[PDB]
Amino acid sequence: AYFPEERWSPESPLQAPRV
Amino acid sequence: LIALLARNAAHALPTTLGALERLRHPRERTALWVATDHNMDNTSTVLREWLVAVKSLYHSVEWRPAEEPRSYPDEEGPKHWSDSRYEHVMKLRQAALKSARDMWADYILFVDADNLILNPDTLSLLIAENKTVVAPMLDSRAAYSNFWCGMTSQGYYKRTPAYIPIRKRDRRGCFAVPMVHSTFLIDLRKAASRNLAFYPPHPDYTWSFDDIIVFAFSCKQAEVQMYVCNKEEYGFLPVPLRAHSTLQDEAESFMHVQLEVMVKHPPAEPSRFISAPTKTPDKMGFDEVFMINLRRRQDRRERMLRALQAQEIECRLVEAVDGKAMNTSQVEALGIQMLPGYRDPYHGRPLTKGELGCFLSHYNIWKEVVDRGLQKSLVFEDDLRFEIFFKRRLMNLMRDVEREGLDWDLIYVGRKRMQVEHPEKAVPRVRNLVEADYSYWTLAYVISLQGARKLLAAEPLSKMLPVDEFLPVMFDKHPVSEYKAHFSLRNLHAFSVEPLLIYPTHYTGDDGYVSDTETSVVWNNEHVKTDWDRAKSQKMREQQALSREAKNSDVLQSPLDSAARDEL
Amino acid sequence: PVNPEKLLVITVATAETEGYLRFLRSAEFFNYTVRTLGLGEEWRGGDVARTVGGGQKVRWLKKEMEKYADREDMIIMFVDSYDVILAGSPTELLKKFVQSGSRLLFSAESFCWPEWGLAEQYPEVGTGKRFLNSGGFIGFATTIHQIVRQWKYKDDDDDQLFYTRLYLDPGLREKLSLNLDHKSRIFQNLNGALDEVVLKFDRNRVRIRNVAYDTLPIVVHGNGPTKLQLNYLGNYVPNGWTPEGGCGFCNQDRRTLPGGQPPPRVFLAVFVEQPTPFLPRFLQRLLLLDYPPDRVTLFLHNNEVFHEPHIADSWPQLQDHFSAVKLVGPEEALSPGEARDMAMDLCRQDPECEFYFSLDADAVLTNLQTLRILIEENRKVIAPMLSRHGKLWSNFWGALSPDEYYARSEDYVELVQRKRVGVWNVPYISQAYVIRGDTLRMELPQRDVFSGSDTDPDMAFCKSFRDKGIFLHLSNQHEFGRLLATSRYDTEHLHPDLWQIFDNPVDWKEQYIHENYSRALEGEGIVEQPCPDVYWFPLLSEQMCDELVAEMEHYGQWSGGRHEDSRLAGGYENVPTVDIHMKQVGYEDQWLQLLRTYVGPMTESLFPGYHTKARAVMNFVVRYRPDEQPSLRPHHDSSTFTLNVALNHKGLDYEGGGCRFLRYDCVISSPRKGWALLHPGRLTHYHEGLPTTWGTRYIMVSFVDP
Ligand SMILES: O=c1ccn([C@@H]2O[C@H](COP(=O)(O)OP(=O)(O)O[C@H]3O[C@H](CO)[C@H](O)[C@H](O)[C@H]3O)[C@@H](O)[C@H]2O)c(=O)[nH]1
Ligand SMILES: *[C@@H]1O[C@H](CO)[C@@H](O[C@@H]2O[C@H](CO)[C@@H](O)[C@H](O)[C@H]2NC(C)=O)[C@H](O)[C@H]1NC(C)=O
Ligand SMILES: O=c1ccn([C@@H]2O[C@H](COP(=O)(O)OP(=O)(O)O)[C@@H](O)[C@H]2O)c(=O)[nH]1
Ligand SMILES: O=c1ccn([C@@H]2O[C@H](COP(=O)(O)OP(=O)(O)O)[C@@H](O)[C@H]2O)c(=O)[nH]1
Ligand SMILES: *[C@@H]1O[C@H](CO)[C@@H](O)[C@H](O)[C@H]1NC(C)=O
Ligand SMILES: *[C@@H]1O[C@H](CO)[C@@H](O)[C@H](O)[C@H]1NC(C)=O
Ligand SMILES: O=C(O)CCC(=O)C(=O)O
Ligand SMILES: [Fe+2]
Ligand SMILES: [Mn+2]
Ligand SMILES: [Mn+2]
Ligand SMILES: [Mn+2]
Repeated sequence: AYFPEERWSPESPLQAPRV
Repeated sequence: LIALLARNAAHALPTTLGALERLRHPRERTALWVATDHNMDNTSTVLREWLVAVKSLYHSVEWRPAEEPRSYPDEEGPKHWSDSRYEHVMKLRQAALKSARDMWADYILFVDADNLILNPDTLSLLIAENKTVVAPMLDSRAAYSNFWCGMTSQGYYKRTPAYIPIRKRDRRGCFAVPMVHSTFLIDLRKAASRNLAFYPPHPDYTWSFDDIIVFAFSCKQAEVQMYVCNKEEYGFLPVPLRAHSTLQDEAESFMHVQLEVMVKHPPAEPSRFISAPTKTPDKMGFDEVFMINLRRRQDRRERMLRALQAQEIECRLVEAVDGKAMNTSQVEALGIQMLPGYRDPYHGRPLTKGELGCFLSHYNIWKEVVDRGLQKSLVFEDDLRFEIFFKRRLMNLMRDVEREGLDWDLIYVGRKRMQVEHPEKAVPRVRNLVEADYSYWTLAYVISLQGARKLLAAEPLSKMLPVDEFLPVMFDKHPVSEYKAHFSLRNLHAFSVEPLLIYPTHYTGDDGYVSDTETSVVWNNEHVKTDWDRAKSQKMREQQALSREAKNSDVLQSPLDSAARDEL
Repeated sequence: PVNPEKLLVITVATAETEGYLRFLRSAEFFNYTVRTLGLGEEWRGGDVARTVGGGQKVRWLKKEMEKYADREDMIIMFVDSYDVILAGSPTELLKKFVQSGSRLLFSAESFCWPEWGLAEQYPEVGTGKRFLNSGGFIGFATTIHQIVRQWKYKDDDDDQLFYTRLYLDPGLREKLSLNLDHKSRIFQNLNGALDEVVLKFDRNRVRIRNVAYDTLPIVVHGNGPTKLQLNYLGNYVPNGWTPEGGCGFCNQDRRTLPGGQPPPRVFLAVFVEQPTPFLPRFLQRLLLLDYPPDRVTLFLHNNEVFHEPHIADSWPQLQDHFSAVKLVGPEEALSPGEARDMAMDLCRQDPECEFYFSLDADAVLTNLQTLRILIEENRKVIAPMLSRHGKLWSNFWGALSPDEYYARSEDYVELVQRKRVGVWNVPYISQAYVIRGDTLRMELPQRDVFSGSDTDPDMAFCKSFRDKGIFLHLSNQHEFGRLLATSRYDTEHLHPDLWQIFDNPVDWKEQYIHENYSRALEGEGIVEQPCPDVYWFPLLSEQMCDELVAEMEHYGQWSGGRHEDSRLAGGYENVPTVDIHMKQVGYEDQWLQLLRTYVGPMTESLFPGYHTKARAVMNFVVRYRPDEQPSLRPHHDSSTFTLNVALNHKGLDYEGGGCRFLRYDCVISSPRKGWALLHPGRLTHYHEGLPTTWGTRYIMVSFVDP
């Protein structure tokens, strides 16, 4: 099988702070 | 949160727990999730003791003991990874992750029993990277580590050309990979980390049912990437064994990891709350064990004493014959005379003094073994790096050679083979033994009574030469026939072990290389101090120089010397 | 900071194939100034890469260089055009070249193609590539002129050996400062380094990366027998497909069919060479294509003696509909390859042949606008994507194995499940394609494309189409239909399609299940409750009712009538009727499957809080005739509830009645044809069927959940 990849995974947004 | 999964891990727990207790992180911002079950030994007792001692400092500790049963039904042995064992691991890890989410703690550090986290700043340096999943690169005794570089079709290892440059630290920085296992760290504050699941496979999962491939698929379908990076050294981990070994093999593997730690670092100290089950040494079934060390050199002997103690071996120690300091008045008292027509085979220098002292010590050891009449004895040096299962392999080999019976005199155990050519003959009806050849580096050798008597009868008082060039003369394998013509009898039958057991700690032109011999004054005069050879070293290593059709595959191998899993 | 306006990329391309256009698009994306040489002349060399060739390019470059022999402020790059795509920017290329320092960098490969004896003369290199390849080089104008002015040989002479001999001279190499790109820093060759290149996606562009040396090349050259890998790479690099931009050149160059003149003519071709399910439905759907019938000719090839009645029945409609229609029967003893060759020969020899739309009978075309879109795309060969229902089978291959058979590719699953949309480039397409006419006329003038070999016709066609240098595109933007499973097919039945509930569930549902069933299930009326706790919904269409009745009547052995029984373990019937249990005719398992699939969910929605498994034991068909046996006495049933489906029309074929409920004085007067009756039949429903006086009536019963 050819051309292994390195996908675009942009850092995910943070979660809203707990209260 | 720190999550541990222990099972048949009584041997390793003190050292790794002591290493993990010293992490540079506040003790009020940490929680524990120890969970043990299905064990044979008393891992539960020691884990409970450590918890009870340390429960006060940490925030909140969990504890899930499941002592009974003690084995899975449909398993061949403790190392057989049955499907039920996989399922149990999935459920336990998923429960740990779920209990880390309903508790409002970011990050979760999955550590297991055998991984030795040595660097106290591992946690902070992993936190300061700002990635979802990131795993430090842990060292090992082989190419094995805790990261992959490719999946073939259904989740199997594949060697990408970017592995050796990464593992050998030819590159640095954090590199995206399709697999990290053992020790890692998951961020619990990023939104994408809400879809990761250990146990329940994805609906699109069609591959095999291994436990570490299901998490890779979950990470890939959830659009996160797993990093692994090795900016500095972090720790060590032992290579997995086969699916039919016993617990003793695993204990020996961890002990070898412990030894491999010491060779370049201070010893891995155990914890304080729990203790170590101190062992009682044995004599290998030998008669004596000699270790020739200098009184001036004190750092070398301590690490060797620790290595011998950790391997449960005594040491009948002997001093040395200081020679950098011996003058002609006592040199000529014993008739020590430099061999007629001799020089350095690589340089041309006559002789030095470290070799004189080393030969004197070896001669005294030989005289002692002759006088007390020991059938066999083992002789050592000051710079050794034992291989895995050293004790047991040596016992088995010596038992085999003694049971079969032959005219053995000088079984070698550590040497250097410069005579790279077609292989050498293998002794019939014996295993792991090959006929001797040209070799320097008399690091260790098993002397016999008959061989020692023959060597003493050769009377090497009026012929002076280094021992590594001496021994090949007396069994008719030295290249030049002039030195052989200078001698009379060559009735020695030397042997060696093809899977060599002992290697030197430091090679020529490396860090921390200090040689008592070689760099010294000539056996005569007092104003010719040869320096340590930088360019004309000529003693680097016989391993890369042997990377050719050396073969030696006709030998019969013991049931040992076999390990490793998907990685090599 | 060298000026990017002093670069001049010059390539050689005698004709304008698709590879040259792809290179042109890639170059114009990053603002380069290309100049092509020899556009129009004849290729006076020989085989492209079989044994030798390529001596004309040096002569052309030498002739051209006379106009730049004095310019020093220009940098000249020479690259092959047919198998190269650029992946970098001119400023980056200039920076890397200046960092190299040399006045001439070649591309370094790992093989010595022309001559093997010169292997030991090359300077040693530790890790990087060692040898020299003439597929690309960059340097100043004066040095390039000095190198090229020495060419004096025959036009068919080889090219690489000349450069190698010139470079191997030590004095000349030191004088003109020659060098090689050892570590694949600018030029990357895909021969011998297929395991060191990985695609590296980004926000709005895609780039390749060399894992072995951690370098990002600028040009990619798929030299040697690795053109398919370059075709695979061309779908992404550099702006083909992006994570947030869909496709690149995948929606332009569209005819949109203007002019007012009737659309371009199309030569339809339909091939039937296997016993395929649901053939008459396909034939009746052929007339429903959205294209005027005065332009589309037809060529139907039937290769089975079993399919003769269907086509013979459907022939007049086709003969009336289309402009010109031609049939080839099975008696001609024609192999499939010969038939396909004859069809392509027919259209090719016809000057009016403007397209060619081959269509296998194992291809259900749900979309009725497929032809218009595929004509509008305007490519040489383009095929829709059809996939099997609930599987990963499709009509294309992602990659090719060394044995030239199927080999799984990396992104096959992504394309099959329509997670990526565009017009891809693939090495194999089948079962539907739209080949242009002029391509058949002036690019493939040969006749024997399918036959003439032991291999299967489809693989032979794709191989002969790839060898000429033509791309096989495949579009999966819309939904174009599905493939039918014809692996197993029992033909020893009156109506074999009834047993197809396990192989093709979807087509079975469309043909036999009542068209109003879905609406009734979703709850917009239809379902009626004429009497307390009895329901009335449609299940089966007219086709299934007629087909089942005819198949049962073919059996003939209408057992039943005696109080004692032999088909029952107990051996005694409470009340006898003339029936044919489904176990005797073999339709039991399919009927249980129908009950499990369709009746279940509706009876769950009708009665909330009830969970069913639709496990039944007794199910049969009864015949009510005034002569043999009258209606039944009042009774109960040994089941949780019963399903009562009629199988013919009231009044047209019989004059009788339905059911009468004693506990409610409820009478059912006119049951419909395909509608089903549902009612509990154990405790609170004491029913009794009405008698029939004229004709015969059929009913299907099934005591589900005993
Ligand atoms: O019932 C239990 C409870 C805990 N553990 C723990 O699981 C870990 C597995 O480590 P081993 O040293 O037994 O084994 P391996 O080196 O083969 O482990 C590696 O491979 C395994 C099989 O793939 C698992 O994936 C594991 O996570 C991975 O580190 C240890 O902490 C062990 O104590 C069990 O195995 N079984
Ligand atoms: C770690 O990475 C995250 C990315 O998810 C960073 O979050 C960014 O924070 C800045 C601060 O204003 C925002 O402007 C960005 O929009 C955030 N990124 C996203 C994707 O939303 C976070 O700042 C990083 N941590 C540190 C210490 O820099
Ligand atoms: O005065 C002395 C006494 C002993 N040794 C011996 O030298 C060995 C250690 O030297 P080293 O192994 O470092 O030299 P190498 O062989 O590694 O060059 C010890 O076993 C000592 O027995 C020595 O060189 N000088
Ligand atoms: O019919 C033709 C006409 C011209 N060329 C030219 O010949 C060069 C060499 O072809 P290829 O790049 O296909 O060669 P390989 O690198 O496989 O030797 C191409 O760049 C074109 O410029 C060709 O290959 N075929
Ligand atoms: C290079 O690209 C940009 C982007 O379209 C373009 O506007 C600019 O004019 C280009 N430069 C040249 C030399 O054409
Ligand atoms: C389905 O229901 C519609 C109601 O609008 C009706 O017109 C049609 O005839 C029904 N189909 C049948 C009875 O086959
Ligand atoms: O003929 C009918 O509709 C009633 C028959 C019936 O339900 C039965 O025979 O059990
Ligand atoms: Fe009934
Ligand atoms: Mn382990
Ligand atoms: Mn030493
Ligand atoms: Mn080319």
